Amino acid sequence: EFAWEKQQRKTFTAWCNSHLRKAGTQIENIDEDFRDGLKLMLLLEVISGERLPKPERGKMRVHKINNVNKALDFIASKGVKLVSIGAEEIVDGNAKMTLGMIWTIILRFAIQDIDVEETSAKEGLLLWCQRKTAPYKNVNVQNFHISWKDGLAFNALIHRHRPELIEYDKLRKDDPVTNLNNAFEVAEKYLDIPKMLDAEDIVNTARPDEKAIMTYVSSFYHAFSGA
Repeated sequence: EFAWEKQQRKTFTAWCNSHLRKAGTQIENIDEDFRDGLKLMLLLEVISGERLPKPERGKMRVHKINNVNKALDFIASKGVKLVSIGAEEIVDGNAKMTLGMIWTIILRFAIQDIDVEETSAKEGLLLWCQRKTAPYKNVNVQNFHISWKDGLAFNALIHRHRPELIEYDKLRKDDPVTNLNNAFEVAEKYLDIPKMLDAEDIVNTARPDEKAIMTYVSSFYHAFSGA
């Protein structure tokens, strides 16, 4: 397992759980817990607000294949042409394909419909970050990786919306673990955004995984898009 794979596994698991809690469940092991399709279908129902077809609960491989195909068909119905994702391989436990499928879902259901100043999707999310953090001279959001490493950008995004929650000028660029954990804990407690990044992974990786950071940042957007 490379650095990127570990980061995606942890962050995508946490994101899935932030939704599955609304249906009274959770996953633990992303490599195993979508193989029968049941929680994959439930995830899709939660994030879309829509009902999918009845699943098969019989536990034979055919049932699992049929469930995963219901999930994939639903994704396709939202205008996604799936590439390199197949039900048999999901059921049989292809770890990289499973991460790619969950990223496809995050991108479609959390990022694509973002619209900021006539700019859509990941580009619109980045523009929003840049606009909201513009006042903060010790922040420079240029990307969804290195720009987030020192923790100041996460704190600034919160402070811009909820300044009473962040003592921004007390934050030190040279204390990234403190900064990251501060933002993560404030978001968990006051914004009901579960923690999806580990501070240690962020400071230790030269270029943090941009899919993991986008996943987490997109939850801030949704917490704050009605401001």
